[PDB]
Amino acid sequence: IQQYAREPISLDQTIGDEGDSQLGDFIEDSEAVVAVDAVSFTLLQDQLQSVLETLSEREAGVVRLRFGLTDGQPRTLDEIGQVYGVTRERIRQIESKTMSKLRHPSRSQVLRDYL
Amino acid sequence: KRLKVVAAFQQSGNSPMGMVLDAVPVIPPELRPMVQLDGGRFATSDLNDLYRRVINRNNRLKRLIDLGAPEIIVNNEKRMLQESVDALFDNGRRGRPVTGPGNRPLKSLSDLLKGKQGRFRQNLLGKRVDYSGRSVIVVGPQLKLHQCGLPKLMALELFKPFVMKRLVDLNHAQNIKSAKRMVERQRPQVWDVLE
Amino acid sequence: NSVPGAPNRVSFAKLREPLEVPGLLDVQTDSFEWLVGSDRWRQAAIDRGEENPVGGLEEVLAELSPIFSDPRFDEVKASVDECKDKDMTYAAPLFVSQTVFMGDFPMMTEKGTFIINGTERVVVSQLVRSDHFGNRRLRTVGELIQNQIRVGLSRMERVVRERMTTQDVEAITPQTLINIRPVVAAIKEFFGTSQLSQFMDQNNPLSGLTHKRRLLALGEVRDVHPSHYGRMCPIETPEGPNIGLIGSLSVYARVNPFGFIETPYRKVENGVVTDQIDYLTADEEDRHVVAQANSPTDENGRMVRKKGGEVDYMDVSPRQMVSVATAMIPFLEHDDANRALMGANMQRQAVPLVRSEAPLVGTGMELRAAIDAGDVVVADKTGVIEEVSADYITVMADDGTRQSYRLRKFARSNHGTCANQRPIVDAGQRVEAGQVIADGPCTQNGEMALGKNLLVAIMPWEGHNYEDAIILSNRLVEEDVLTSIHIEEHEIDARDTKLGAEEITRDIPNVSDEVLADLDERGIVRIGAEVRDGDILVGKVTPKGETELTPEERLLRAIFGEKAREVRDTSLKVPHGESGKVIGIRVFSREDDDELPAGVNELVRVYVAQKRKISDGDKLAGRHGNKGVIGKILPVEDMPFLPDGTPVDIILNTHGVPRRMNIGQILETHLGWVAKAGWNIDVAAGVPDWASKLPEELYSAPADSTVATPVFDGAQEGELAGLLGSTLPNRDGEVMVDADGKSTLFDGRSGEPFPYPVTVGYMYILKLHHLVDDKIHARSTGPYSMITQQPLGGKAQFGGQRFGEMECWAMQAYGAAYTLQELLTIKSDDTVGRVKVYEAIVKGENIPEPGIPESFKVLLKELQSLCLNVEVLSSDGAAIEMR
Amino acid sequence: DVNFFDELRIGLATADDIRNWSYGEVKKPETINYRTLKPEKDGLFCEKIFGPTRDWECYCGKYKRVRFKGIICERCGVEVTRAKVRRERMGHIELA
DNA sequence: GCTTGACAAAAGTGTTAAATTGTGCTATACT
Ligand SMILES: C/C(=C\[C@H](C)CCCCC(=O)O)[C@@H]1O[C@@H]2C=C[C@@H]1OC(=O)\C=C/C=C\C=C\[C@H]1O[C@@H]3C[C@H]1O[C@@H](/C=C/C[C@H]1O[C@H](C[C@H](O)[C@H]1C)[C@@H](O)[C@@H](O)/C=C/CC/C=C/C2)[C@@H]3C
Ligand SMILES: [Zn+2]
Repeated sequence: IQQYAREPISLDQTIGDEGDSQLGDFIEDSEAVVAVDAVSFTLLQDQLQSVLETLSEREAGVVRLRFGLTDGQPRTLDEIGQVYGVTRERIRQIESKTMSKLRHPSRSQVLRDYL
Repeated sequence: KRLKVVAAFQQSGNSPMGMVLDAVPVIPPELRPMVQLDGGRFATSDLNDLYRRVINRNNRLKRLIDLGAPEIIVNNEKRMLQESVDALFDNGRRGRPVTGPGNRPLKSLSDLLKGKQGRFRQNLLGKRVDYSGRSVIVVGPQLKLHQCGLPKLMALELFKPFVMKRLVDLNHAQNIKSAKRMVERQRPQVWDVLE
Repeated sequence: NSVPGAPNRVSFAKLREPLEVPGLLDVQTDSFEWLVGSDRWRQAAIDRGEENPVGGLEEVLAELSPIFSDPRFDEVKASVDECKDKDMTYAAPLFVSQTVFMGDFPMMTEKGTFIINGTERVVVSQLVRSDHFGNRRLRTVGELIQNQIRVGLSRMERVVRERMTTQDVEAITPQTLINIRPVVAAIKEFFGTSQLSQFMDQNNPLSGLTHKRRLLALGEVRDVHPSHYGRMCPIETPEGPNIGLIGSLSVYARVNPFGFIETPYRKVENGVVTDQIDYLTADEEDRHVVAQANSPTDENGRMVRKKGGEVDYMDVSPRQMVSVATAMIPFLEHDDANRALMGANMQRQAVPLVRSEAPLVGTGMELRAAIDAGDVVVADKTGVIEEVSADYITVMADDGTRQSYRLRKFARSNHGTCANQRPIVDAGQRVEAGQVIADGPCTQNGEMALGKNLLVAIMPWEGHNYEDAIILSNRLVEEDVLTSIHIEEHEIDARDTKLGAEEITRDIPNVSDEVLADLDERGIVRIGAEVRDGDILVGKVTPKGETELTPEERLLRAIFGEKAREVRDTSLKVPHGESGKVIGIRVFSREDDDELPAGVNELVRVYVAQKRKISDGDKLAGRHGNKGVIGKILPVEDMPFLPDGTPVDIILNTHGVPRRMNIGQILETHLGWVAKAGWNIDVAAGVPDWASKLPEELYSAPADSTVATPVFDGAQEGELAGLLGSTLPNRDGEVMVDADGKSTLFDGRSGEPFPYPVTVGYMYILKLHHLVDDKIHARSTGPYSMITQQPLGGKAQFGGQRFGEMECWAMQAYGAAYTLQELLTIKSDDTVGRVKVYEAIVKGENIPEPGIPESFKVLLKELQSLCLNVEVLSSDGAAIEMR
Repeated sequence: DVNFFDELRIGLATADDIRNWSYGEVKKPETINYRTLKPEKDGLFCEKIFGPTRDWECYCGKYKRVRFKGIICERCGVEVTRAKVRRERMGHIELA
């Protein structure tokens, strides 16, 4: 209740001395883009593209659909198996092997830096 | 003197009806934001409290109009509505300005537009910039006229993107992220790249 | 002098100090003690005053009753140290048919300060008119506090009047009618927010001392007035556009019961000074002609201010007009008011050094100013020490009582200056009352030590000491002479939020085990750990809403088997450009009951200390207003050195152009060498004519002797040159300085001597709060404000520089259209620009063309909100919008 | 966003101009729910008019991925688009 | 290389019980 009672403060107030700057000026926009990240993110997409090349044509597509890298929306095993026309268990089996292939040192060592 | 204002409307296409508003535009929220301050407290622009006074009195007017109330009450509401829009646009230009807690005059759209430190004169003209820095100065009697002494740390953070690329071109760091920490922690291998 | 453990500092005073300096901390105590109405005030006032004095609160009820009487005051809730620790206010509740508790009442410490919410504040006395100068009243701390209570009581009675009418009669009591909210909220609204209530400025004991005693002039108008003699110091006032408005109280100034300042005066009758010192207010001053301090009095017994003009009663001494800070400048009578004012201001800007050496050539106020500041440990009762430890000191008084004193050890001041007390006594030492037991931060043996004594040479040295720059010997770094400790406080809080409750834990989402290597089990940095820029101090975690992560990130999640954690990372890292060791950690939990604002669960604060070597760029200055940065620091090898091989410490160019002068500095430099090497007049067939005015004691003096030359009554030109003649040689008996104060210095680089003799000596310089580590800023990329997308100075750091309107003019003057556009767009307001520039820089591509600055887009929106239909018309594209 | 516009003109904004600008009338003097702290509907900050708070996320959540953009949620009435529009879109108030 | 049926967990969906929220109301007389 004591948290609800608190009323807001004026951004247009002047916390800085002698109107040097209003209070609102010191508010960060944490949602703003981070230049370094948008570049690293872009380099990560490029690096995954190569990693996808090592996998099977169908196997690479399964990884894309399972995580939604292509259309931005993931798909359940049934949905993924529906586009390839196989059981939903078969997609589960195929995916597990992709991860093992992905955890191989040759394919996986390059992506650790991206945490 | 009056003919200028009359001719201006004639020579142009503006309908003088524009001087009386039937609808009032509402500024986007981000320009009148309400964010929770560091420390759990809330902060919000004054425009929200000025719009609130307008939309409250406006709604109450619809109520009175539908209630068939006497004209003293209704007219008293239109007068109150009129003053709320006046405060929203140029608070204080007529009568005492609307003041919040502490008796401070709320910042209307006019004040927000202009001001020495306001968005009109210098807040729009004079803004802060990246890739900058300052520090106290000391004499450099041995410098050439075209030279300047720059603290290594200052020149490092200033050129951070540049040195990051160079020490990645050179197989010192393998990727951009690896180059960022290499500069942030100030590993002694960057200095040679910095010069 | 007149103090028990006072060190031996010979004085050139030709006049006795008839009246001892009053407790220059009384202006704050007397007013608050009169307010609360302590028995000590009643006992002190009744002896020589009205037999029925009324306390401030007692007087408030007297006028208010009948609508309340006999208000109570219980003992303080917690101790000062306990209040500053728990961030609470040092207060004592007060009470007042039905009994009523009015609220916690703040209390004044022995140092004349208040603890309001854990911070040490100081109320500034206001000088208001009761026109003419004498018409100034001067509200004292207790009085202007009472007036704020009047508003609280009066508006409290306005509430009781309304309540009793609506409430049923006989069904209401004082408790039901009294809503003390406007009363308690009136005092809380004063000590905070009030312009007269200020955070105590304490980076050196003198700064805090002058913060108190300082007064406001207004309640032309800035110019000093004849009446200000002996009351307000005209030589002390801010340099900014507040000159005249603010002034510090004079040394001997005493305030009368109302508040009208009184000045000590010794009435002179029949041309003989009468020891009877009486109080003469501004008005009472004109009644009797006032005589000048410096007056020719021959043996036993024997220019005056007119009632309304210039040039009955005699002044109590010189420096009546001068304040404490001003009265500590040796040779004040020689420096211009500008430099003197500058000197006083910079004295309170000094920082406490680890060693704290006392000034070799000083005045008289050092001893009195130090012990009165409150930052030095004084023995209350004569006796002997029982134990002496770095933690505390105990004294076994002959009376039999047993007093102990806990020493402030590495206590952070209000602006990060370390305050460390040093014990100066031993086990069996027998100490007298009022003596000094332990040295404060900027004190040595009881007297203020705001700086160090350095060997100076006044020659221009190859352009490195140009204009106002200074060069130092690397010895000042190797021997930690100008090294000062600086403590920083960081804080983090765990509270309830909109969608979850913050949790301060060690486990951080995406981090290596090395970055967390120095954190403890709870997640707070371990004590004694070294922290670099960016290292984690406290690991806090708060709930994050619907993840909705990026697929490119989820893929790596499954690949490396790192489960995408639930909530976001919120750790407290060290601000950019900072570093040091962790001293202490204060943890305030919720399970441990404690007492935190609603929603807060845990509250921890980390204190980090730094040992700052005197670095090139720092700002040094003397007591005469001379200031300058450190332009360079040569190794002790290549430094102008005397024939002894003794290198000089600092090389100062001749700042004082003709007419500008700055004469006082030259004098203390020569005296500095005199005091450092001693002297002996070698009296043969009498003493030289110049020493006739001198008193015996300064005839012979050993090496390293401290000297005292009170402001107006100090050493004189003739006496100086005489002391210059007498200089004890070093080992081997060679002489290093002549009667002119000059010496043939050897250039430590070429090896050849400097052709002309150079002036050398010892000058007392200070280390000012302006420090390079605190003023160096650099930024490539960083946080941006929310409303305006301009680069915002992150609370960690990385604040961008402002390219003001004037700079734009200079940019337009050059015709560099591209550089200007670059600054006002991609470097600031361009939302998509600054990111694509950083991108282009990393790849090595050309920098793209700037976009639309967000400021302009906001401008159009502001116009539309004002019902102004604006359209950015193209040459042939009609209307356009940003979007 | 060409960065090269020839002219810049003003003029009295008519009631129709204001109505055309707005993305919907703000009907309530409300800001955000004191508990959820989310923007109240029909009031100031109303995502249904000014814009969503999160990128490509409607108020209720039946549409969350970037897959669908330029559409409006048939439940909360929020258009699925970038959160920046929260800074470009205006509302209006019809005066009695 | 793939599918089956088991089984489970997880995700929904319809049905109910708190709780939250909005509105109406209080008759000495009171301007
Ligand atoms: C300008 C002013 C106060 C300023 C904040 C500080 C004075 C600046 C002058 C100067 O330092 O050169 C006036 O203050 C009072 C009422 C009106 C004015 O307020 C004004 O016009 C403006 C502000 C008045 C009170 C503000 C209180 C709070 O703002 C912050 C937190 C709260 O207290 C303030 C702390 C002030 C202590 C200062 O102390 C000085 C040094 C620094 O300037 C500060 C450490 C010391 O030199 C000390 O000896 C001098 C004290 C000034 C005595 C003036 C009393 C009148 C701090 C800035
Ligand atoms: Zn929705």
